Amino acid sequence: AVKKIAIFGATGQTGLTTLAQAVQAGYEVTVLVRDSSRLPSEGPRPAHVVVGDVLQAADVDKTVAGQDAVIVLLGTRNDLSPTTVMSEGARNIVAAMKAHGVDKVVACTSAFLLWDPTKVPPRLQAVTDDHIRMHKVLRESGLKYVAVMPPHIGDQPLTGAYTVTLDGRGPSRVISKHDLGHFMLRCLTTDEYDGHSTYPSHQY
Ligand SMILES: NC(=O)c1ccc[n+]([C@@H]2O[C@H](COP(=O)([O-])OP(=O)(O)OC[C@H]3O[C@@H](n4cnc5c(N)ncnc54)[C@H](OP(=O)(O)O)[C@@H]3O)[C@@H](O)[C@H]2O)c1
Ligand SMILES: CCC1=C(C)C(=O)N/C1=C\C1=NC(=C\c2[nH]c(/C=C3\NC(=O)C(C)=C3CC)c(CCC(=O)O)c2C)/C(C)=C1CCC(=O)O
Repeated sequence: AVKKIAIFGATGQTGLTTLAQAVQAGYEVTVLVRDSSRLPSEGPRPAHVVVGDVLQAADVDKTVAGQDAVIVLLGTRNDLSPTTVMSEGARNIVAAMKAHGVDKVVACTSAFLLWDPTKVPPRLQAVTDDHIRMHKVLRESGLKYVAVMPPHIGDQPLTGAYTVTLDGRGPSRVISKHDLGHFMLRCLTTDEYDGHSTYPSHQY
């Protein structure tokens, strides 16, 4: 079973609660963060903190070494500019996984990669193009990859009661950040989504 995990993007909206949940659930968690002041003091704390950048291969390598699995919650916060941060980060993550024998990655992109790809709002198209490059990197890696493709990420409570479909259709177009993190952790204990795209959603 998975015991040790690396989380990328642990200081973001979904990352923070995924990290807290993972520690509370018993995982030994390593995070890569550019700025450690973005980690909280209260609540559950990661076992290991690497300060650095997902665009630096050595930093990623140090974070992936010795892990059982990797969670990817990289994003651009409010920046909608053309970008390759997520896909280049994923390239480094894949190389570090292969260098260290790690074979399980659960990574978040977005439901736009399931929905009609001509239905993306213009201001999200640049970020979505890099999600598509990241998804390609991970699908072509030869590793066990769960693609998590959520709809709008909300702040509703943790429920653990959301629905997961494989095609982008579901009870709603929202998932709470807490439920999304819960689902990323669920993917560590089953192979049933390996090689699949998944759509978590719930009516809150
Ligand atoms: N918002 C929505 O409704 C929605 C819906 C579906 C999919 N998504 C996608 O879901 C994913 C998760 O979104 P989120 O809102 O939880 O993310 P977020 O709040 O944007 O957080 C992005 C995370 O990535 C880290 N990061 C960015 N650049 C990095 C770099 N060069 N090196 C290391 N770490 C870096 C950020 O670190 P810092 O703390 O250092 O900035 C932060 O931890 C994103 O890809 C987003 O596009 C969002
Ligand atoms: C109608 C409800 C709604 C809303 C008021 C939003 O802000 N997004 C949204 C719905 C969705 N956003 C999605 C993806 C998304 N949002 C986002 C963030 C921003 N939206 C913005 O306007 C700005 C500015 C953002 C950046 C700060 C992304 C890039 C993340 C990033 O780079 O920002 C991505 C990818 C997605 C699959 C949705 C369907 C779910 C549904 O309910 O249909």
